Amino acid sequence: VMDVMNRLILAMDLMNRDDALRVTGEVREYIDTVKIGYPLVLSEGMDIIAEFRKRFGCRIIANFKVADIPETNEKICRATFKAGADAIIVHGFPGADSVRACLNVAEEMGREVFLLTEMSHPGAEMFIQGAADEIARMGVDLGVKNYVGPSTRPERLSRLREIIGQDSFLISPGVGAQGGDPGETLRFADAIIVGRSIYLADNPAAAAAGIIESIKDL
Amino acid sequence: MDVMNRLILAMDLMNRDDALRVTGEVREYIDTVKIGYPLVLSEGMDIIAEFRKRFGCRIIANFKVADIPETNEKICRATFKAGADAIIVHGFPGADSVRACLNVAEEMGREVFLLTEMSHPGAEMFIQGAADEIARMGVDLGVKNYVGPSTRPERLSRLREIIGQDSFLISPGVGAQGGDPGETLRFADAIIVGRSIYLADNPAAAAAGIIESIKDL
Ligand SMILES: O=c1ccn([C@@H]2O[C@H](COP(=O)(O)O)[C@@H](O)[C@H]2O)c(=O)[nH]1
Ligand SMILES: O=c1ccn([C@@H]2O[C@H](COP(=O)(O)O)[C@@H](O)[C@H]2O)c(=O)[nH]1
Repeated sequence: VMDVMNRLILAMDLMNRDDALRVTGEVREYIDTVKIGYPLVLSEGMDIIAEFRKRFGCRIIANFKVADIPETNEKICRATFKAGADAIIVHGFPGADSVRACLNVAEEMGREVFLLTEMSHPGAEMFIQGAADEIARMGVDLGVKNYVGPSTRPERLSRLREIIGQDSFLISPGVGAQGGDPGETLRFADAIIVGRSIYLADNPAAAAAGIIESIKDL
Repeated sequence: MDVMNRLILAMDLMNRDDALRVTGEVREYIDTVKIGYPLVLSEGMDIIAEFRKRFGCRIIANFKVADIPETNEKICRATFKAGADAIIVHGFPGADSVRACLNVAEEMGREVFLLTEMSHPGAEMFIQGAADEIARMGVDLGVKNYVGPSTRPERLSRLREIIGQDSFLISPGVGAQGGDPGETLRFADAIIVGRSIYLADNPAAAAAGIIESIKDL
Protein backbone atom coordinates (compact mmCIF):
# COMPACT_ATOMS: atom_id res chain seq x y z
CA VAL A 1 0.00 0.00 0.00
CA MET A 2 1.10 3.60 -0.48
CA ASP A 3 3.31 4.82 2.37
CA VAL A 4 1.50 7.95 3.56
CA MET A 5 3.85 10.11 5.60
CA ASN A 6 2.50 10.79 9.10
CA ARG A 7 -0.76 9.04 8.13
CA LEU A 8 -1.96 12.48 7.02
CA ILE A 9 -3.34 13.43 3.59
CA LEU A 10 -3.88 17.07 2.66
CA ALA A 11 -7.16 17.80 0.88
CA MET A 12 -6.12 20.81 -1.20
CA ASP A 13 -9.41 22.48 -2.11
CA LEU A 14 -8.24 26.06 -2.40
CA MET A 15 -9.30 27.31 -5.84
CA ASN A 16 -6.48 29.79 -6.40
CA ARG A 17 -3.27 28.39 -7.91
CA ASP A 18 -1.00 30.73 -5.94
CA ASP A 19 -2.66 29.98 -2.61
CA ALA A 20 -2.86 26.25 -3.29
CA LEU A 21 0.83 26.11 -4.15
CA ARG A 22 1.87 28.26 -1.19
CA VAL A 23 -0.02 26.24 1.41
CA THR A 24 0.99 22.86 0.00
CA GLY A 25 4.61 23.97 -0.03
CA GLU A 26 4.39 25.11 3.59
CA VAL A 27 3.23 21.71 4.85
CA ARG A 28 5.50 19.70 2.53
CA GLU A 29 7.75 18.53 5.37
CA TYR A 30 4.76 16.92 7.12
CA ILE A 31 2.77 15.50 4.20
CA ASP A 32 3.86 13.60 1.09
CA THR A 33 0.37 12.72 -0.12
CA VAL A 34 -2.04 15.32 -1.50
CA LYS A 35 -5.64 14.93 -2.59
CA ILE A 36 -6.59 17.32 -5.40
CA GLY A 37 -10.26 17.59 -6.32
CA TYR A 38 -12.48 19.45 -8.74
CA PRO A 39 -12.51 22.76 -6.86
CA LEU A 40 -8.85 23.26 -7.83
CA VAL A 41 -8.80 21.30 -11.10
CA LEU A 42 -11.84 23.06 -12.58
CA SER A 43 -10.28 26.37 -11.52
CA GLU A 44 -6.70 25.86 -12.73
CA GLY A 45 -6.71 22.88 -15.11
CA MET A 46 -5.35 19.33 -15.01
CA ASP A 47 -1.82 20.68 -15.42
CA ILE A 48 -2.03 21.62 -11.74
CA ILE A 49 -1.33 17.95 -11.03
CA ALA A 50 1.88 18.29 -13.04
CA GLU A 51 2.77 21.51 -11.24
CA PHE A 52 2.37 19.85 -7.84
CA ARG A 53 4.58 16.93 -8.89
CA LYS A 54 7.19 19.36 -10.20
CA ARG A 55 7.22 21.59 -7.12
CA PHE A 56 6.65 19.02 -4.38
CA GLY A 57 7.63 15.40 -3.87
CA CYS A 58 4.03 14.37 -3.30
CA ARG A 59 1.81 11.53 -4.47
CA ILE A 60 -1.43 12.76 -5.96
CA ILE A 61 -4.88 11.33 -5.30
CA ALA A 62 -7.52 12.77 -7.63
CA ASN A 63 -10.75 13.21 -5.69
CA PHE A 64 -12.98 13.12 -8.74
CA LYS A 65 -15.75 11.04 -7.12
CA VAL A 66 -16.22 9.28 -10.47
CA ALA A 67 -19.93 8.55 -10.82
CA ASP A 68 -20.92 8.14 -14.47
CA ILE A 69 -21.69 5.22 -16.78
CA PRO A 70 -18.90 2.70 -17.54
CA GLU A 71 -17.94 4.22 -20.90
CA THR A 72 -17.56 7.72 -19.46
CA ASN A 73 -15.85 6.51 -16.29
CA GLU A 74 -13.16 4.90 -18.43
CA LYS A 75 -12.47 8.19 -20.23
CA ILE A 76 -12.30 10.13 -16.98
CA CYS A 77 -9.84 7.67 -15.44
CA ARG A 78 -7.68 7.65 -18.59
CA ALA A 79 -7.48 11.44 -18.72
CA THR A 80 -6.76 11.64 -15.00
CA PHE A 81 -3.96 9.08 -14.97
CA LYS A 82 -2.50 10.61 -18.15
CA ALA A 83 -2.18 13.88 -16.21
CA GLY A 84 -0.10 12.19 -13.52
CA ALA A 85 -2.51 11.17 -10.77
CA ASP A 86 -1.31 8.18 -8.75
CA ALA A 87 -4.85 7.23 -7.76
CA ILE A 88 -8.45 8.26 -8.32
CA ILE A 89 -11.49 8.20 -6.03
CA VAL A 90 -14.57 6.48 -7.44
CA HIS A 91 -18.15 6.38 -6.18
CA GLY A 92 -19.59 2.94 -5.54
CA PHE A 93 -23.29 3.80 -5.58
CA PRO A 94 -23.56 3.77 -9.40
CA GLY A 95 -22.94 0.01 -9.33
CA ALA A 96 -20.44 -2.71 -10.14
CA ASP A 97 -20.03 -2.08 -13.86
CA SER A 98 -19.18 1.58 -13.25
CA VAL A 99 -16.57 0.61 -10.66
CA ARG A 100 -15.18 -2.21 -12.82
CA ALA A 101 -14.64 0.27 -15.65
CA CYS A 102 -12.38 2.33 -13.40
CA LEU A 103 -10.54 -0.73 -12.10
CA ASN A 104 -9.84 -1.89 -15.65
CA VAL A 105 -8.23 1.40 -16.62
CA ALA A 106 -6.26 1.57 -13.37
CA GLU A 107 -4.92 -1.94 -14.02
CA GLU A 108 -4.06 -1.13 -17.64
CA MET A 109 -2.36 2.14 -16.70
CA GLY A 110 -0.61 0.97 -13.53
CA ARG A 111 -2.47 3.21 -11.09
CA GLU A 112 -4.97 2.75 -8.25
CA VAL A 113 -8.67 3.12 -7.52
CA PHE A 114 -10.06 4.19 -4.15
CA LEU A 115 -13.70 3.23 -3.63
CA LEU A 116 -15.84 5.74 -1.76
CA THR A 117 -18.42 3.81 0.26
CA GLU A 118 -20.22 6.02 2.79
CA MET A 119 -19.87 9.80 2.77
CA SER A 120 -19.14 12.04 5.75
CA HIS A 121 -21.79 14.75 5.45
CA PRO A 122 -25.30 14.75 6.98
CA GLY A 123 -27.02 14.08 3.66
CA ALA A 124 -25.19 10.77 3.39
CA GLU A 125 -27.75 9.33 5.82
CA MET A 126 -30.57 9.68 3.28
CA PHE A 127 -29.50 7.15 0.65
CA ILE A 128 -25.82 6.25 0.82
CA GLN A 129 -25.65 4.95 4.38
CA GLY A 130 -28.24 2.25 3.76
CA ALA A 131 -26.31 0.97 0.75
CA ALA A 132 -22.81 1.45 2.19
CA ASP A 133 -22.20 -2.02 3.63
CA GLU A 134 -23.25 -3.62 0.34
CA ILE A 135 -21.20 -1.13 -1.67
CA ALA A 136 -18.19 -2.10 0.44
CA ARG A 137 -18.90 -5.83 0.02
CA MET A 138 -19.21 -5.23 -3.73
CA GLY A 139 -15.80 -3.57 -3.73
CA VAL A 140 -14.24 -6.53 -1.95
CA ASP A 141 -15.81 -8.89 -4.49
CA LEU A 142 -14.46 -6.76 -7.35
CA GLY A 143 -10.96 -6.85 -5.90
CA VAL A 144 -10.86 -3.22 -4.73
CA LYS A 145 -7.97 -2.73 -2.29
CA ASN A 146 -8.34 0.97 -1.41
CA TYR A 147 -11.38 2.55 0.25
CA VAL A 148 -12.73 5.85 1.59
CA GLY A 149 -15.00 6.00 4.66
CA PRO A 150 -16.43 8.71 7.03
CA SER A 151 -14.51 10.08 10.02
CA THR A 152 -17.74 11.69 11.21
CA ARG A 153 -19.32 8.30 11.93
CA PRO A 154 -16.90 6.13 13.97
CA GLU A 155 -19.35 3.22 14.12
CA ARG A 156 -19.78 3.23 10.35
CA LEU A 157 -16.04 3.56 9.71
CA SER A 158 -15.48 0.63 12.07
CA ARG A 159 -17.97 -1.53 10.20
CA LEU A 160 -16.38 -0.58 6.86
CA ARG A 161 -12.98 -1.65 8.17
CA GLU A 162 -14.44 -5.02 9.19
CA ILE A 163 -16.01 -5.58 5.77
CA ILE A 164 -12.84 -4.77 3.82
CA GLY A 165 -10.46 -6.54 6.20
CA GLN A 166 -7.15 -5.51 7.75
CA ASP A 167 -5.24 -5.90 4.47
CA SER A 168 -7.25 -3.25 2.62
CA PHE A 169 -6.15 0.40 2.65
CA LEU A 170 -8.62 2.89 4.11
CA ILE A 171 -8.47 6.69 4.16
CA SER A 172 -11.01 8.91 5.89
CA PRO A 173 -12.19 12.52 5.36
CA GLY A 174 -14.28 14.60 7.75
CA VAL A 175 -11.50 15.25 10.25
CA GLY A 176 -11.43 18.71 11.80
CA ALA A 177 -13.91 21.03 10.10
CA GLN A 178 -16.62 18.37 9.83
CA GLY A 179 -16.11 17.24 13.42
CA GLY A 180 -14.04 14.07 13.15
CA ASP A 181 -11.22 13.37 15.61
CA PRO A 182 -7.74 12.52 14.22
CA GLY A 183 -6.81 9.85 16.75
CA GLU A 184 -10.19 8.14 16.90
CA THR A 185 -10.35 7.99 13.12
CA LEU A 186 -6.92 6.35 12.95
CA ARG A 187 -8.24 3.46 15.04
CA PHE A 188 -9.78 2.23 11.79
CA ALA A 189 -8.35 4.27 8.91
CA ASP A 190 -4.76 3.91 7.67
CA ALA A 191 -4.67 7.65 7.02
CA ILE A 192 -6.81 10.69 7.71
CA ILE A 193 -7.73 13.33 5.14
CA VAL A 194 -7.64 16.92 6.37
CA GLY A 195 -8.53 19.99 4.35
CA ARG A 196 -9.85 23.21 5.89
CA SER A 197 -8.33 22.65 9.35
CA ILE A 198 -4.99 22.99 7.59
CA TYR A 199 -5.45 25.17 4.51
CA LEU A 200 -7.60 27.84 6.18
CA ALA A 201 -5.30 28.12 9.22
CA ASP A 202 -3.23 31.26 9.72
CA ASN A 203 -0.22 28.92 9.79
CA PRO A 204 -0.96 25.73 7.83
CA ALA A 205 2.39 24.21 8.82
CA ALA A 206 1.63 24.77 12.50
CA ALA A 207 -1.84 23.27 12.03
CA ALA A 208 -0.43 20.16 10.35
CA ALA A 209 2.27 19.87 13.02
CA GLY A 210 -0.37 20.17 15.73
CA ILE A 211 -2.48 17.39 14.24
CA ILE A 212 0.57 15.13 13.95
CA GLU A 213 1.54 15.87 17.56
CA SER A 214 -1.89 14.71 18.72
CA ILE A 215 -1.41 11.32 17.02
CA LYS A 216 2.34 10.90 17.60
CA ASP A 217 1.87 7.60 19.45
CA LEU A 218 0.02 6.22 16.43
CA MET B 1 -35.39 25.81 -21.68
CA ASP B 2 -36.04 25.76 -25.44
CA VAL B 3 -33.88 22.97 -26.87
CA MET B 4 -33.79 23.05 -30.66
CA ASN B 5 -35.17 19.83 -32.17
CA ARG B 6 -35.48 18.45 -28.61
CA LEU B 7 -31.94 17.17 -29.20
CA ILE B 8 -28.96 17.74 -26.90
CA LEU B 9 -25.51 16.74 -28.15
CA ALA B 10 -23.32 14.98 -25.59
CA MET B 11 -19.87 16.07 -26.75
CA ASP B 12 -17.58 13.51 -25.14
CA LEU B 13 -14.80 13.48 -27.72
CA MET B 14 -11.51 14.16 -25.94
CA ASN B 15 -9.70 16.14 -28.62
CA ARG B 16 -10.35 19.87 -29.01
CA ASP B 17 -10.00 19.78 -32.80
CA ASP B 18 -12.39 16.85 -33.22
CA ALA B 19 -14.87 18.14 -30.65
CA LEU B 20 -15.07 21.50 -32.41
CA ARG B 21 -15.21 20.01 -35.91
CA VAL B 22 -17.98 17.53 -35.14
CA THR B 23 -20.04 20.07 -33.21
CA GLY B 24 -19.69 22.47 -36.13
CA GLU B 25 -20.86 19.76 -38.53
CA VAL B 26 -24.14 19.35 -36.62
CA ARG B 27 -24.62 22.95 -35.47
CA GLU B 28 -27.60 23.45 -37.79
CA TYR B 29 -29.48 20.74 -35.90
CA ILE B 30 -28.78 21.79 -32.31
CA ASP B 31 -28.37 24.79 -30.03
CA THR B 32 -27.67 22.90 -26.80
CA VAL B 33 -24.48 20.99 -26.01
CA LYS B 34 -23.70 18.88 -22.96
CA ILE B 35 -20.01 18.96 -22.08
CA GLY B 36 -18.62 16.54 -19.53
CA TYR B 37 -15.38 15.61 -17.85
CA PRO B 38 -14.00 13.63 -20.81
CA LEU B 39 -13.60 16.84 -22.82
CA VAL B 40 -13.02 19.28 -19.94
CA LEU B 41 -10.28 17.21 -18.29
CA SER B 42 -8.57 16.70 -21.65
CA GLU B 43 -8.77 20.27 -22.97
CA GLY B 44 -9.55 22.51 -20.00
CA MET B 45 -12.56 24.54 -18.87
CA ASP B 46 -11.74 27.26 -21.41
CA ILE B 47 -13.41 24.97 -23.96
CA ILE B 48 -16.82 26.08 -22.68
CA ALA B 49 -16.28 29.73 -23.63
CA GLU B 50 -14.83 28.53 -26.94
CA PHE B 51 -18.04 26.66 -27.75
CA ARG B 52 -20.12 29.73 -26.89
CA LYS B 53 -17.88 31.90 -29.06
CA ARG B 54 -18.09 29.58 -32.07
CA PHE B 55 -21.67 28.30 -31.82
CA GLY B 56 -23.51 30.49 -29.30
CA CYS B 57 -25.07 27.26 -28.05
CA ARG B 58 -26.23 26.80 -24.47
CA ILE B 59 -23.93 24.62 -22.38
CA ILE B 60 -24.95 22.01 -19.82
CA ALA B 61 -22.07 20.75 -17.70
CA ASN B 62 -22.42 17.02 -17.08
CA PHE B 63 -20.31 16.99 -13.95
CA LYS B 64 -22.38 14.50 -11.93
CA VAL B 65 -21.78 16.64 -8.83
CA ALA B 66 -21.60 14.22 -5.91
CA ASP B 67 -19.54 15.61 -3.05
CA ILE B 68 -20.32 17.23 0.32
CA PRO B 69 -22.17 20.59 0.40
CA GLU B 70 -19.05 22.74 0.88
CA THR B 71 -17.24 21.15 -2.07
CA ASN B 72 -20.36 21.05 -4.25
CA GLU B 73 -20.62 24.83 -3.86
CA LYS B 74 -17.04 25.32 -5.06
CA ILE B 75 -17.55 22.96 -8.01
CA CYS B 76 -20.68 24.81 -9.14
CA ARG B 77 -18.91 28.18 -8.82
CA ALA B 78 -15.92 27.10 -10.92
CA THR B 79 -18.27 25.56 -13.48
CA PHE B 80 -20.51 28.59 -13.89
CA LYS B 81 -17.46 30.86 -13.95
CA ALA B 82 -16.39 28.91 -17.04
CA GLY B 83 -19.66 29.86 -18.70
CA ALA B 84 -21.87 26.80 -18.20
CA ASP B 85 -25.61 27.55 -18.25
CA ALA B 86 -26.60 24.53 -16.19
CA ILE B 87 -25.03 21.69 -14.25
CA ILE B 88 -26.06 18.08 -13.63
CA VAL B 89 -26.10 17.05 -9.96
CA HIS B 90 -26.46 13.59 -8.40
CA GLY B 91 -29.32 13.23 -5.96
CA PHE B 92 -27.99 10.11 -4.19
CA PRO B 93 -25.69 12.11 -1.84
CA GLY B 94 -28.70 13.74 -0.18
CA ALA B 95 -30.65 16.97 0.15
CA ASP B 96 -27.94 19.17 1.64
CA SER B 97 -25.59 18.41 -1.24
CA VAL B 98 -28.29 19.29 -3.78
CA ARG B 99 -29.25 22.48 -1.94
CA ALA B 100 -25.62 23.64 -2.05
CA CYS B 101 -25.77 23.48 -5.86
CA LEU B 102 -29.16 25.18 -5.99
CA ASN B 103 -27.77 28.10 -3.97
CA VAL B 104 -24.87 28.79 -6.33
CA ALA B 105 -27.10 28.35 -9.39
CA GLU B 106 -29.53 30.96 -8.06
CA GLU B 107 -26.66 33.33 -7.30
CA MET B 108 -25.10 33.11 -10.76
CA GLY B 109 -28.31 32.85 -12.79
CA ARG B 110 -28.06 29.20 -13.75
CA GLU B 111 -30.01 25.95 -13.55
CA VAL B 112 -29.48 22.69 -11.68
CA PHE B 113 -30.52 19.41 -13.29
CA LEU B 114 -31.15 16.64 -10.75
CA LEU B 115 -30.10 13.15 -11.86
CA THR B 116 -32.49 10.65 -10.25
CA GLU B 117 -31.91 7.31 -12.02
CA MET B 118 -28.96 6.46 -14.27
CA SER B 119 -29.16 4.72 -17.64
CA HIS B 120 -26.53 1.97 -17.34
CA PRO B 121 -27.09 -1.59 -16.02
CA GLY B 122 -25.35 -0.90 -12.71
CA ALA B 123 -27.98 1.70 -11.88
CA GLU B 124 -30.21 -1.22 -10.87
CA MET B 125 -28.00 -2.11 -7.91
CA PHE B 126 -28.47 0.93 -5.67
CA ILE B 127 -29.78 3.96 -7.55
CA GLN B 128 -33.00 2.54 -8.97
CA GLY B 129 -34.39 1.61 -5.57
CA ALA B 130 -33.89 5.18 -4.32
CA ALA B 131 -34.81 6.97 -7.56
CA ASP B 132 -38.47 7.73 -6.80
CA GLU B 133 -37.52 9.09 -3.37
CA ILE B 134 -34.73 11.16 -4.92
CA ALA B 135 -37.29 12.63 -7.34
CA ARG B 136 -39.67 13.46 -4.48
CA MET B 137 -36.73 15.12 -2.72
CA GLY B 138 -36.17 17.22 -5.82
CA VAL B 139 -39.82 18.27 -5.75
CA ASP B 140 -39.57 19.19 -2.06
CA LEU B 141 -36.42 21.21 -2.78
CA GLY B 142 -38.05 23.11 -5.62
CA VAL B 143 -35.98 21.48 -8.36
CA LYS B 144 -37.49 22.00 -11.81
CA ASN B 145 -34.96 20.24 -14.06
CA TYR B 146 -34.39 16.48 -14.01
CA VAL B 147 -32.45 13.70 -15.74
CA GLY B 148 -33.86 10.18 -16.22
CA PRO B 149 -32.98 6.99 -18.23
CA SER B 150 -33.90 6.49 -21.88
CA THR B 151 -32.98 2.83 -21.40
CA ARG B 152 -35.95 2.28 -19.06
CA PRO B 153 -39.04 4.06 -20.47
CA GLU B 154 -41.23 2.78 -17.64
CA ARG B 155 -38.85 4.35 -15.13
CA LEU B 156 -38.63 7.55 -17.16
CA SER B 157 -42.43 7.70 -17.24
CA ARG B 158 -42.58 7.22 -13.48
CA LEU B 159 -40.10 10.10 -13.08
CA ARG B 160 -42.32 12.30 -15.25
CA GLU B 161 -45.33 11.34 -13.12
CA ILE B 162 -43.55 12.37 -9.93
CA ILE B 163 -42.20 15.72 -11.15
CA GLY B 164 -45.26 16.77 -13.15
CA GLN B 165 -45.56 18.10 -16.68
CA ASP B 166 -44.31 21.56 -15.71
CA SER B 167 -40.85 20.29 -14.74
CA PHE B 168 -38.17 19.93 -17.42
CA LEU B 169 -36.77 16.47 -18.13
CA ILE B 170 -33.84 15.44 -20.33
CA SER B 171 -32.78 11.86 -20.96
CA PRO B 172 -29.50 10.10 -21.91
CA GLY B 173 -29.06 6.53 -23.12
CA VAL B 174 -30.47 7.12 -26.59
CA GLY B 175 -28.78 5.22 -29.39
CA ALA B 176 -25.55 3.60 -28.22
CA GLN B 177 -27.07 2.44 -24.93
CA GLY B 178 -30.20 1.15 -26.64
CA GLY B 179 -32.77 3.85 -25.98
CA ASP B 180 -35.20 4.89 -28.72
CA PRO B 181 -35.48 8.61 -29.67
CA GLY B 182 -39.24 8.72 -30.20
CA GLU B 183 -40.24 6.57 -27.23
CA THR B 184 -38.03 8.59 -24.92
CA LEU B 185 -39.67 11.83 -26.05
CA ARG B 186 -43.05 10.49 -24.93
CA PHE B 187 -41.83 11.41 -21.44
CA ALA B 188 -38.73 13.58 -21.73
CA ASP B 189 -38.69 17.13 -23.08
CA ALA B 190 -35.35 16.49 -24.78
CA ILE B 191 -33.08 13.57 -25.58
CA ILE B 192 -29.34 13.48 -25.01
CA VAL B 193 -27.33 11.81 -27.76
CA GLY B 194 -23.59 11.27 -27.76
CA ARG B 195 -21.87 8.43 -29.61
CA SER B 196 -24.65 7.80 -32.14
CA ILE B 197 -23.74 11.23 -33.49
CA TYR B 198 -20.09 11.96 -32.64
CA LEU B 199 -18.79 8.48 -33.53
CA ALA B 200 -20.88 8.21 -36.70
CA ASP B 201 -19.09 8.14 -40.06
CA ASN B 202 -21.15 11.20 -40.98
CA PRO B 203 -22.23 12.99 -37.76
CA ALA B 204 -24.41 15.43 -39.70
CA ALA B 205 -26.29 12.59 -41.39
CA ALA B 206 -26.69 10.81 -38.06
CA ALA B 207 -28.19 13.89 -36.43
CA ALA B 208 -30.42 14.54 -39.43
CA GLY B 209 -31.55 10.92 -39.28
CA ILE B 210 -32.52 11.05 -35.62
CA ILE B 211 -34.48 14.26 -36.17
CA GLU B 212 -36.27 12.71 -39.15
CA SER B 213 -37.35 9.81 -36.94
CA ILE B 214 -38.99 12.24 -34.49
CA LYS B 215 -40.20 14.84 -37.00
CA ASP B 216 -43.79 14.38 -35.82
CA LEU B 217 -42.75 15.27 -32.27
O1 LIG C 1 -17.41 11.56 2.19
C1 LIG C 1 -16.60 12.34 1.77
C2 LIG C 1 -15.84 12.24 0.55
C3 LIG C 1 -14.99 13.23 0.19
N1 LIG C 1 -14.75 14.36 1.03
C4 LIG C 1 -13.73 15.34 0.59
O2 LIG C 1 -12.71 15.35 1.57
C5 LIG C 1 -12.26 16.70 1.84
C6 LIG C 1 -12.61 17.06 3.27
O3 LIG C 1 -12.05 18.36 3.52
P1 LIG C 1 -12.28 19.13 4.89
O4 LIG C 1 -13.67 18.93 5.42
O5 LIG C 1 -11.16 18.65 5.91
O6 LIG C 1 -12.03 20.57 4.57
C7 LIG C 1 -12.89 17.51 0.72
O7 LIG C 1 -12.02 17.58 -0.42
C8 LIG C 1 -14.15 16.78 0.41
O8 LIG C 1 -14.68 17.08 -0.88
C9 LIG C 1 -15.46 14.52 2.24
O9 LIG C 1 -15.31 15.48 2.96
N2 LIG C 1 -16.34 13.49 2.54
O1 LIG D 1 -27.54 8.17 -16.40
C1 LIG D 1 -26.82 8.81 -17.12
C2 LIG D 1 -26.30 10.13 -16.90
C3 LIG D 1 -25.45 10.68 -17.78
N1 LIG D 1 -25.08 10.05 -19.00
C4 LIG D 1 -24.18 10.77 -19.91
O2 LIG D 1 -24.90 11.04 -21.09
C5 LIG D 1 -24.08 10.81 -22.27
C6 LIG D 1 -24.65 9.65 -23.06
O3 LIG D 1 -23.86 9.53 -24.25
P1 LIG D 1 -24.07 8.35 -25.27
O4 LIG D 1 -24.33 7.04 -24.58
O5 LIG D 1 -25.25 8.77 -26.25
O6 LIG D 1 -22.80 8.29 -26.06
C7 LIG D 1 -22.67 10.66 -21.70
O7 LIG D 1 -22.00 11.92 -21.63
C8 LIG D 1 -22.90 10.09 -20.33
O8 LIG D 1 -21.80 10.28 -19.44
C9 LIG D 1 -25.59 8.76 -19.31
O9 LIG D 1 -25.33 8.20 -20.35
N2 LIG D 1 -26.42 8.22 -18.34
